[PDB]
Amino acid sequence: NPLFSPYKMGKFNLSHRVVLAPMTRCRALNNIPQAALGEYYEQRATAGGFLITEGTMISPTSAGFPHVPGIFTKEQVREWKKIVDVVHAKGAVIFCQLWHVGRASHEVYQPAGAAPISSTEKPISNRWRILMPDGTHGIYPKPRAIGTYEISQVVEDYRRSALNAIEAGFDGIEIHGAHGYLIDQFLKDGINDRTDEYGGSLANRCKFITQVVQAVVSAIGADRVGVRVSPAIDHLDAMDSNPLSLGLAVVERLNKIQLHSGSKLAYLHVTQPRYVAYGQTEAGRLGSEEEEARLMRTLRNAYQGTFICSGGYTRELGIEAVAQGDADLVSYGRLFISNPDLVMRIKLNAPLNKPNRKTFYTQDPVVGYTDYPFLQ
Amino acid sequence: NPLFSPYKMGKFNLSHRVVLAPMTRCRALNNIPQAALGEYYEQRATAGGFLITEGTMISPTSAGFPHVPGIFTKEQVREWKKIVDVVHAKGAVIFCQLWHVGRASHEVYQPAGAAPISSTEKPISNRWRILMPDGTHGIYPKPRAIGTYEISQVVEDYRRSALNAIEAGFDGIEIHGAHGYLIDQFLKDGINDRTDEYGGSLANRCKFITQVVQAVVSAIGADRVGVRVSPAIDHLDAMDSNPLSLGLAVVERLNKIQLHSGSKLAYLHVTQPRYVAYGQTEAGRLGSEEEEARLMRTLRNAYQGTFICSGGYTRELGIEAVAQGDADLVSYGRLFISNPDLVMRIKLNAPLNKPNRKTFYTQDPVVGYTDYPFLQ
Ligand SMILES: Cc1cc2nc3c(=O)[nH]c(=O)nc-3n(C[C@H](O)[C@H](O)[C@H](O)COP(=O)(O)O)c2cc1C
Ligand SMILES: Cc1cc2nc3c(=O)[nH]c(=O)nc-3n(C[C@H](O)[C@H](O)[C@H](O)COP(=O)(O)O)c2cc1C
Repeated sequence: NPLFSPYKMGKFNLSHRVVLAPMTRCRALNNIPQAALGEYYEQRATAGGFLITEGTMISPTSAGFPHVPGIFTKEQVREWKKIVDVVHAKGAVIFCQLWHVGRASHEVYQPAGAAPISSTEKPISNRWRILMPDGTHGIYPKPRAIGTYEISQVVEDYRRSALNAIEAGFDGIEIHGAHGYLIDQFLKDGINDRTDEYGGSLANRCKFITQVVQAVVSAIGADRVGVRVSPAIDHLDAMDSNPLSLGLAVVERLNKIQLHSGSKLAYLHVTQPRYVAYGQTEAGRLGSEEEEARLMRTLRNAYQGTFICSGGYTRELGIEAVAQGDADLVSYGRLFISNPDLVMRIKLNAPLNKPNRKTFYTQDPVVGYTDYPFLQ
Repeated sequence: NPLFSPYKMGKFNLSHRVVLAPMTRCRALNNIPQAALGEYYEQRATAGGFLITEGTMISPTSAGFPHVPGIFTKEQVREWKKIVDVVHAKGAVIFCQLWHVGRASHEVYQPAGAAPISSTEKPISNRWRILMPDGTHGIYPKPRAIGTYEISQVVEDYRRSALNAIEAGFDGIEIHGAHGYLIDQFLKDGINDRTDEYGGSLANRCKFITQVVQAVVSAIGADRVGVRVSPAIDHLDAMDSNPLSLGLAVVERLNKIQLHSGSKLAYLHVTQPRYVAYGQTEAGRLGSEEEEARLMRTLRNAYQGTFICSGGYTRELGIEAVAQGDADLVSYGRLFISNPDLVMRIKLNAPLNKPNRKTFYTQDPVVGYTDYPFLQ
């Protein structure tokens, strides 16, 4: 089983290739990590296994979901340390994902009633909604296109949060640069309509992620930094005219940060598009799944380092990704929600619990969170 | 179950509201309807049920898929008659969809390797592919822009094909005016860059569809003519700057044809964009379809007659569409591919077979065509 062949990720001797993908679950009441998160991550931790935490706030204004943890206050750092300790007790490696949602926010998640920040003034279109604290779905407001001088302040929020993650004992951080959130709002030319130095050419649109990555690398070292992107994705109106061109520009700048830093990053983490659009048309799907495979393998061959693939993976698709050399590590999300011992189950090819979508984002510290059964 | 309320479509007393949507399947080898088509439509026919055939060529220049049937020769009429006879023997109503692909073709599909015809010289871009006869995907080429006299010849091709369909025994015809094919290449201001009386204003862009519909109405009668459009679907680079305005402008012209002809069309058939809610993303399952639903309801409210909705419909969505008054009839494509007895399965709320996209457009007369199983 290729998934259980060991993998060296930097200084990390991983015993298997099954990774816990970062997943928002909204159990961090009032944005402070809770003991429930400890039991949750403890359940999924394995000897030599890699975990990535839920997206975590870098500033008071950076959230777009309820009860997501932060790591911008000293109190949050203190509570994360307790979670990290129990994961390390089980011998696992754990990175904290740093998450700014940008224009994907709401007045209820904005402490000063300010408009959410972004590259653009364009709002998320009406077919997307936000989760409200009462469980209802809300409308995304109009964001504010931030000026040049404001870029550095947000970059600084990543740096201070990265230092805070290290203070809490995390083995590293992951930059959430995917899925139409703040960093992806600069990357994608379907969102980024700016005319200043952060807009226009591929090089200009890549400046924000480059400056974010360089700041956290200069703060905690390249070996403790992973980066997540999704060049091709249908999420929150993030589309690009040439996803392949965009992906290789990001890879080329990441490769260059490694060259000048003299150390590789922890990894590149890329979401599988899993294109299913225009399925009701005559020609909309012709050659789509072939374009998608080419996208991923082209990025993988170009990136000089560890490659993690994510999105719609199953036990069979994960085996084949590693077997064909398509990725070094495979992260699982939904199956890891409902199977605390997904790693063991994948080893044994056991039956897999089915996830209950209804409790993905509810606030109960147990129900839908820690009461999915182990193998008996 | 509102889908099994009877519906009166003109003279036709339909016993239920589940419609077979028109679907290209490429089993009509060398453009001649085959016996396999008779078995396929017979499997799906029900007493009082309405069927619409796959897109059918109106001329040697109208195809952009391999082995699609024509109805522009007498040999084709004779073979279609056998299929119509077995469908009528089961008590179903059947219309033949008349299809010209315009610029969505390739030299391999054109007489003497000629360029495809269109409103414009602009090609479909390389984000779309054409299916080639050998099963690979090819590149759409530059079309030739036709002038006023040749437009009138294409209109006559529609008229002659409509007469041929009646000669074969069809209950009527459907004009394929959707999905970025020839008529939509005149409708959509993202495609139509003409400056003559067929380009520019909404009125000019609607001239071609009005001419086509008027010509067939005057040949066989409005009661035997249905019209299909998709103002909000941008398949094959067919975008309009104001889809709802374009949709209402088309509806206006159809209402006017009906008043001047003194009788209603069989129906207006509209395919709507349908956005798959991705489960792998943070907010994919929080989406809203309200905006697309309001577009469809506004077109239906504006049109004086029978409305067929299509695009991503399920059992539950079809029930809701009829129950809320949003449509009179609901057409199903992909689920009708894999469920020959889809009508009965929806009536009983039975499980549905999954369709296999790999055999949507292959040539076998059985495999992936007639060997999907009935309820047992
Ligand atoms: C409930 C849920 C929450 C998620 N939260 C995040 C997140 O906070 N940050 C992130 O980068 N991806 C997030 N994702 C995407 C996952 O990390 C992962 O890419 C996806 O679940 C993998 O596909 P799979 O569920 O088929 O395994 C989330 C996915 C789900 C289903
Ligand atoms: C394989 C396939 C072939 C199709 N061929 C045609 C066609 O020839 N003419 C047409 O107007 N629409 C065609 N369509 C679109 C369907 O008529 C219909 O609008 C769509 O399939 C409905 O969505 P559903 O599959 O979710 O039911 C086709 C769709 C598919 C999947």
